[PDB]
Amino acid sequence: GKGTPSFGKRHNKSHTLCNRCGRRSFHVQKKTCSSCGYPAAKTRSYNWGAKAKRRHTTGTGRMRYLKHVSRRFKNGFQTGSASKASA
Amino acid sequence: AAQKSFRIKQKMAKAKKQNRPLPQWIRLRTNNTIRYNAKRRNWRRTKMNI
Amino acid sequence: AGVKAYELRTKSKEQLASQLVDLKKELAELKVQKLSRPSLPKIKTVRKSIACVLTVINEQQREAVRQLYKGKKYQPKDLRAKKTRALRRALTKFEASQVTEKQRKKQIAFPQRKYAIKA
Amino acid sequence: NRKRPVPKGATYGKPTNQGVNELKYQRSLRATAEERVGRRAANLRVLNSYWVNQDSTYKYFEVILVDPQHKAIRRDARYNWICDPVHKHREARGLTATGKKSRGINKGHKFNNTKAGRRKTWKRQNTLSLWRYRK
Amino acid sequence: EKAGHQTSAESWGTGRAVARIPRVGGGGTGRSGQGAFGNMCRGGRMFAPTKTWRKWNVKVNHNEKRYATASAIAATAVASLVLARGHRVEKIPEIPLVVSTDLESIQKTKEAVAALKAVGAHSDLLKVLKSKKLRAGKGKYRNRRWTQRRGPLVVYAEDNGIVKALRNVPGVETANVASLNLLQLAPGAHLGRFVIWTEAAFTKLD
Amino acid sequence: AISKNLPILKNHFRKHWQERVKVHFDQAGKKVSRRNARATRAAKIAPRPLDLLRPVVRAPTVKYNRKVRAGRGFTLAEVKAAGLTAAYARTIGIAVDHRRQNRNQEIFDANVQRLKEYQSKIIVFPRNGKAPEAEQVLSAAATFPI
Amino acid sequence: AKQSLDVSSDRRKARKAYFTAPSSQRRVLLSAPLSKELRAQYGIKALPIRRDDEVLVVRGSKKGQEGKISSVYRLKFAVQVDKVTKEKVNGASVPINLHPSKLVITKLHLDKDRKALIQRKGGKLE
RNA sequence: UUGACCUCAAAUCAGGUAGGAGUACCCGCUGAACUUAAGCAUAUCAAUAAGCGGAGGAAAAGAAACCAACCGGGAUUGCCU
RNA sequence: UAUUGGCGAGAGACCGAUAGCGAACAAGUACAGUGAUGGAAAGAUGAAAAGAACUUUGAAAAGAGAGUGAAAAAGUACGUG
RNA sequence: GUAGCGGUUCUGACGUGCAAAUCGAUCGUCGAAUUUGGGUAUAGGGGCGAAAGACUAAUCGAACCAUCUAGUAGCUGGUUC
RNA sequence: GUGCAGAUCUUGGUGGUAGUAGCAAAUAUUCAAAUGAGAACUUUGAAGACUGAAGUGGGGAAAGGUUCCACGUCAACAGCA
RNA sequence: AAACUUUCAACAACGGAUCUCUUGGUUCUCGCAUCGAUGAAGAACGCAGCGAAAUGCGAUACGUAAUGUGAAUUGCAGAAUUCCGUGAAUCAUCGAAUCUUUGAACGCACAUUGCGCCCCUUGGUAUUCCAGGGGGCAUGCCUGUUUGAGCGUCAUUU
Ligand SMILES: [Mg+2]
Ligand SMILES: [Mg+2]
Ligand SMILES: [Mg+2]
Ligand SMILES: [Mg+2]
Ligand SMILES: [Mg+2]
Ligand SMILES: [Mg+2]
Ligand SMILES: [Mg+2]
Ligand SMILES: [Mg+2]
Ligand SMILES: [Mg+2]
Ligand SMILES: [Mg+2]
Ligand SMILES: [Mg+2]
Ligand SMILES: [Mg+2]
Ligand SMILES: [Mg+2]
Ligand SMILES: [Mg+2]
Ligand SMILES: [Mg+2]
Ligand SMILES: [Mg+2]
Ligand SMILES: [Mg+2]
Ligand SMILES: [Mg+2]
Ligand SMILES: [Mg+2]
Ligand SMILES: [Mg+2]
Ligand SMILES: [Mg+2]
Ligand SMILES: [Mg+2]
Ligand SMILES: [Mg+2]
Ligand SMILES: [Mg+2]
Ligand SMILES: [Mg+2]
Ligand SMILES: [Mg+2]
Ligand SMILES: [Mg+2]
Ligand SMILES: [Mg+2]
Ligand SMILES: [Mg+2]
Ligand SMILES: [Mg+2]
Ligand SMILES: [Mg+2]
Ligand SMILES: [Mg+2]
Ligand SMILES: [Mg+2]
Ligand SMILES: [Mg+2]
Ligand SMILES: [Mg+2]
Ligand SMILES: [Mg+2]
Ligand SMILES: [Mg+2]
Ligand SMILES: [Mg+2]
Ligand SMILES: [Mg+2]
Ligand SMILES: [Mg+2]
Ligand SMILES: [Mg+2]
Ligand SMILES: [Mg+2]
Ligand SMILES: [Mg+2]
Ligand SMILES: [Mg+2]
Ligand SMILES: [Mg+2]
Ligand SMILES: [Mg+2]
Ligand SMILES: [Mg+2]
Ligand SMILES: [Mg+2]
Ligand SMILES: [Mg+2]
Ligand SMILES: [Mg+2]
Ligand SMILES: [Mg+2]
Ligand SMILES: [Mg+2]
Ligand SMILES: [Mg+2]
Ligand SMILES: [Mg+2]
Ligand SMILES: [Mg+2]
Ligand SMILES: [Mg+2]
Ligand SMILES: [Mg+2]
Ligand SMILES: [Mg+2]
Ligand SMILES: [Mg+2]
Ligand SMILES: [Mg+2]
Ligand SMILES: [Mg+2]
Ligand SMILES: [Mg+2]
Ligand SMILES: [Mg+2]
Ligand SMILES: [Mg+2]
Ligand SMILES: [Mg+2]
Ligand SMILES: [Mg+2]
Ligand SMILES: [Mg+2]
Ligand SMILES: [Mg+2]
Ligand SMILES: [Mg+2]
Ligand SMILES: [Mg+2]
Ligand SMILES: [Mg+2]
Ligand SMILES: [Mg+2]
Ligand SMILES: [Mg+2]
Ligand SMILES: [Mg+2]
Ligand SMILES: [Mg+2]
Ligand SMILES: [Mg+2]
Ligand SMILES: [Mg+2]
Ligand SMILES: [Mg+2]
Ligand SMILES: [Mg+2]
Ligand SMILES: [Mg+2]
Ligand SMILES: [Mg+2]
Ligand SMILES: [Mg+2]
Ligand SMILES: [Mg+2]
Ligand SMILES: [Mg+2]
Ligand SMILES: [Mg+2]
Ligand SMILES: [Mg+2]
Ligand SMILES: [Mg+2]
Ligand SMILES: [Mg+2]
Ligand SMILES: [Mg+2]
Ligand SMILES: [Mg+2]
Ligand SMILES: [Mg+2]
Ligand SMILES: [Mg+2]
Ligand SMILES: [Mg+2]
Ligand SMILES: [Mg+2]
Ligand SMILES: [Mg+2]
Ligand SMILES: [Mg+2]
Ligand SMILES: [Mg+2]
Ligand SMILES: [Mg+2]
Ligand SMILES: [Mg+2]
Ligand SMILES: [Mg+2]
Ligand SMILES: [Mg+2]
Ligand SMILES: [Mg+2]
Ligand SMILES: [Mg+2]
Ligand SMILES: [Mg+2]
Ligand SMILES: [Mg+2]
Ligand SMILES: [Mg+2]
Ligand SMILES: [Zn+2]
Repeated sequence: GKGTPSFGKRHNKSHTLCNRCGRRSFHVQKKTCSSCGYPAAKTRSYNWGAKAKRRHTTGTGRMRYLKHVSRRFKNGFQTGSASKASA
Repeated sequence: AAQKSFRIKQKMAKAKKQNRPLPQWIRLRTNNTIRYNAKRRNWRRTKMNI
Repeated sequence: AGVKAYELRTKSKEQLASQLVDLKKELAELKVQKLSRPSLPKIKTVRKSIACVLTVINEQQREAVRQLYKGKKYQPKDLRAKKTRALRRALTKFEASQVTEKQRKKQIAFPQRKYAIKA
Repeated sequence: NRKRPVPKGATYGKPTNQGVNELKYQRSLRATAEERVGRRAANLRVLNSYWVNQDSTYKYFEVILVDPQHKAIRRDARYNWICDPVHKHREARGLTATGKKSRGINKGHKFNNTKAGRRKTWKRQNTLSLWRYRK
Repeated sequence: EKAGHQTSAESWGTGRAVARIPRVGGGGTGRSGQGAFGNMCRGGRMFAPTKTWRKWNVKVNHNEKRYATASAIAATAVASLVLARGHRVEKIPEIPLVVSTDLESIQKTKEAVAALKAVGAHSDLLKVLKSKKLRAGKGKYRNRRWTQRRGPLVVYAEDNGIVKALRNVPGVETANVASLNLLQLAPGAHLGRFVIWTEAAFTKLD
Repeated sequence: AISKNLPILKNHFRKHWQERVKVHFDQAGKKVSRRNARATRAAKIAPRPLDLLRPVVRAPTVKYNRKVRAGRGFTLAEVKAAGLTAAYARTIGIAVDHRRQNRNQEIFDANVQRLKEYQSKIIVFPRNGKAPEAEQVLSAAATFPI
Repeated sequence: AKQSLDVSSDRRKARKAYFTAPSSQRRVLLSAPLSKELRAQYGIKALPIRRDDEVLVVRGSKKGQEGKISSVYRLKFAVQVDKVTKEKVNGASVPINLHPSKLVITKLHLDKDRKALIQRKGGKLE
């Protein structure tokens, strides 16, 4: 029984949660993320894997700092403060 | 698994929080579009992957 | 009611610090009420103000340092400008406006004259 | 020479591409020289390099670099050019001398195929351009 | 151009009692196993995807273009043609209608409009207005929502306020002589546009 | 795929050619994009006339040498012969070419003459600040036609 | 006809900016014309309605009726007049929603800034 | 014994720079086969896809170790041809 | 000179919810796979909830009256159907 | 000879199943070349194999994933008044 | 992107089959009371059995993640209830 | 003759065709040049008076400071001091901050909320141990400062 009997011992983790994409693709024995490649200094991606590339690019996320850079640019990286008028 | 690591508890602990029905007042906002909580999760129906 | 900034911005260094502990204890009690009451929105406009206070308490020691540093080379990275990581690199006007002496004399010699046509 | 890696010599596909051992590398060893120091000193910028000596196992080069953030370089408006960000790792794009050599970037007829930059001049001449008022 | 194909789906071969268009693989989601790529497949690429390089603009010989505007022009006399073209011009004096060069100087909408009515325009200016209907299409919702009829053309020789004075009375369009356009000279390839030629414009035609 | 009495055609569509199709839809856009950037170069550039002055030149090859043609620069003699120096002539709108040469005299006298005429028909303002508005004739190349 | 190059006649582009208009933009939109008397009283045709203004419904079923704006329900691009309210079947009374453009302003609620605006526009005031 | 020079080290030494992301376009490296040939090995697809290294608002090229062979032209780039 | 990326705009003889981007919706969601990856369905009461007080049968759901509405031949199963 | 491992025969049950390999009886072996947890190693022209082309996640005379790729098809099917 | 009957055509919806196949392994159930609109099936009392310590007992590892416990409760689900 | 089958019709069912919609998609064009060790893109967990989500935000958490606006927010509850005013707002703008755990990721690790070292400061009768607070410790390289090594090697001594 290659089949359901043997499925019944599928009880150990191949991967666990990637500490860098919290994705349960962190191969225990092999110690690297099948998705993003941590600990490698670079990030796994590949031009053939284009939709998956779309799943993760700048923009699928908070964009905590890049959000406002356009604004800041818009205004000439104003360093300073606004004064007043009235009304 | 009866002796967890804190990374699994904390993920469980959040996942329990998500397991409540729509607060019925939200059905009442102007333009309220949500009818039922469409993401509810059940322990013996979908496993959550550690 | 609540706390206000410019009224804070004129308290004493150690007075703000004081009122914070007030708000903090104040808050404390609200949270003991909230568990006995159904709704309790007072608890916002107070945890709001602890912020306000802290904003003022930090802005003041901060521009303290800003000035007692203002003027020299080397002040904390977190007071220098942010701009772009690459703007932070580009040459200053001085550096990017240097001219060769040999190039300078030449510029003084024959510069681009403002000419025009007709007669 | 360069030995196509290629496990056990295997290549899968056509006779022409079966070759493994008489292969050459279009970049000069002098270029591999700059390359590995340019990274070795990532903050410097490679200005140039000159061969100095060789045995039968090693060619030895002396690369020169220009710390583009040292104020004496940043002034001196003769080399400060290097400080622009448009020269980051100019060795890795083949913009040093031997870069402009191995890229065959010289005026002339013996150079048409590779003169404004082989890949660009290619794309060009294989780009099809239709106007609104076709001709 | 990359639509329909955002799949990675493959045939099933014959031998599974099911047809053999490519199919999405991997279960779990209903799209799983569905027709892919095909022109008849809900979701697939379309037969002969349209292309940018379709020929949109057309070349015309210059001298038969000129021919075309020429003939156009002559029809704008010929009160018969101009009658059949729309254009209520029974109540206009003679054809071609020519007005004195003063028209080219009229700064003010309400004025010119009224000067148009003096020289014969009225009933045709009413043609518009009485006709601005919704558009029957979907074009009705593609920046083409209303469909009115086409009013008179007033060919000024030089433009001293007049061109700004009519731009806003519905259906009235204006042109210099040394231009003269065929899309307006005969709208829809129907000859005989009610032109109101100012004097200076008349004499410059020759 | 050989039929009927047709010509043999050579149509090279065998690489992925659709990858590189240039439908100049911006043909008109690019006009304006130029047209403006010219009327703006004329503004910045004072009264100066938007192009340098160019010499005459005889065309090369058996084919074109019957005609004559706007050059690039004024040799070094043709500028000397008109009595100014290179380094200055270029600040006066004149393009000078060091790499040209002068083996023909009736073109030599030409350019020199043409050079003289350019200095007559212009004026140079002074270095100071007076800034006499003088309404830019826009094109040398039209004003001294070839 | 539009003559700038930064106004768009695009039905879609417009509809989208009305409905997703932020509050501070709907206030101006939610404008009402001044009353006939109220207009020569000021030399000004229209005004961004506000809460304590006073209004008369010149359109609608509730034509004729009048009263004071209980609330400008910006969320709702409506306004609610305290006096014009639908009495329900169980005797409760749900306010009806109104549109400033279908009202007319009878007595402004005046402020320092309210006044300012009247003057910004060229208005005289009593 | 004292002082140097050359050469190398070491400091949580004084101040700085590199990494990673994005990659539509740009400079490189490497590098297929399907396909076409009505077979296929050269050829073709293609100096293309995949892989790699490196930049910018463009890059790159650029003031000739060039085109010519004329009555000669005169940095580069792109268009029409 | 280049630009299927970025920031901001004006458009179209374009598609009109089995179409058009895979997504017009809490869509790269839910769900699948150990993994690389794969990846859906799904828009429309009415101008306004005025979303049906009350009456009665019923364990409830509901029904039958009533009621609201321009219309219940629109009853949160809601345009047409 | 139990349990453990095994899986011989009924060519028994089931053969839209309890089940994508199970159930019953009968059987091989049952103190070691025994069974087996966990950890760890070996990767696709590669691995492992007391050797069947077996096994390598229901996949094996060359895994699964994506891409080149709408591969080509002198053959089959359809081709809308 | 212009006409459909076909393409083991896509997607969606729907029939006849048919109130049919079936709901038959693991020895087995019965009497009352209480509750409740409603009780073969719940709760309690009573009886008859079963597993029979190689357990249908008492705990655990991996794995699941709140399934534990109380209170309320039956629209869906527990292939009669 | 029923029933049953069948056909057409009306009403009612199932289904969701059609029509009319469109804060979406598509393609075209114009303008423009700005991520990151001054910690980026991404991730994980949190945060509301009453949220699961989307959105947004970070223990100062649907937000703090500033500025412009000039009264809202709204599903309910709410303060009520906010309405001729340094002032409402789930408003706009944005120049000041806050910014958990991480991530190139930087004291060492990590399937661990695991384990060091230094400075300051506070308590515990403590330079040594324990506990709380603050602040710190990756690598390659460039310029310099210091401290070194080498009969590599120049001179100076007695
Ligand atoms: Mg390894
Ligand atoms: Mg690391
Ligand atoms: Mg981030
Ligand atoms: Mg700034
Ligand atoms: Mg004011
Ligand atoms: Mg355990
Ligand atoms: Mg929704
Ligand atoms: Mg700095
Ligand atoms: Mg920065
Ligand atoms: Mg070539
Ligand atoms: Mg295949
Ligand atoms: Mg069949
Ligand atoms: Mg499609
Ligand atoms: Mg008027
Ligand atoms: Mg009208
Ligand atoms: Mg019509
Ligand atoms: Mg239309
Ligand atoms: Mg129609
Ligand atoms: Mg024949
Ligand atoms: Mg071609
Ligand atoms: Mg490409
Ligand atoms: Mg283009
Ligand atoms: Mg020019
Ligand atoms: Mg020469
Ligand atoms: Mg001056
Ligand atoms: Mg204006
Ligand atoms: Mg106004
Ligand atoms: Mg509102
Ligand atoms: Mg309204
Ligand atoms: Mg240091
Ligand atoms: Mg990089
Ligand atoms: Mg090669
Ligand atoms: Mg190969
Ligand atoms: Mg092909
Ligand atoms: Mg072939
Ligand atoms: Mg063939
Ligand atoms: Mg073959
Ligand atoms: Mg070949
Ligand atoms: Mg090749
Ligand atoms: Mg070749
Ligand atoms: Mg590539
Ligand atoms: Mg940049
Ligand atoms: Mg440019
Ligand atoms: Mg350059
Ligand atoms: Mg030279
Ligand atoms: Mg040339
Ligand atoms: Mg439709
Ligand atoms: Mg769709
Ligand atoms: Mg269609
Ligand atoms: Mg879809
Ligand atoms: Mg919508
Ligand atoms: Mg519907
Ligand atoms: Mg009823
Ligand atoms: Mg009706
Ligand atoms: Mg209806
Ligand atoms: Mg109802
Ligand atoms: Mg509708
Ligand atoms: Mg057994
Ligand atoms: Mg058996
Ligand atoms: Mg059998
Ligand atoms: Mg049977
Ligand atoms: Mg036996
Ligand atoms: Mg082999
Ligand atoms: Mg192979
Ligand atoms: Mg191999
Ligand atoms: Mg065999
Ligand atoms: Mg399988
Ligand atoms: Mg197998
Ligand atoms: Mg293989
Ligand atoms: Mg597998
Ligand atoms: Mg095909
Ligand atoms: Mg044949
Ligand atoms: Mg069709
Ligand atoms: Mg059809
Ligand atoms: Mg059929
Ligand atoms: Mg059909
Ligand atoms: Mg047919
Ligand atoms: Mg179906
Ligand atoms: Mg039945
Ligand atoms: Mg039966
Ligand atoms: Mg059976
Ligand atoms: Mg029973
Ligand atoms: Mg009992
Ligand atoms: Mg017994
Ligand atoms: Mg017994
Ligand atoms: Mg026993
Ligand atoms: Mg237990
Ligand atoms: Mg469990
Ligand atoms: Mg229980
Ligand atoms: Mg029930
Ligand atoms: Mg269940
Ligand atoms: Mg049941
Ligand atoms: Mg019929
Ligand atoms: Mg509508
Ligand atoms: Mg559009
Ligand atoms: Mg990323
Ligand atoms: Mg803090
Ligand atoms: Mg919200
Ligand atoms: Mg203020
Ligand atoms: Mg806001
Ligand atoms: Mg580390
Ligand atoms: Mg830690
Ligand atoms: Mg350890
Ligand atoms: Mg610490
Ligand atoms: Mg040093
Ligand atoms: Mg030293
Ligand atoms: Zn990862």
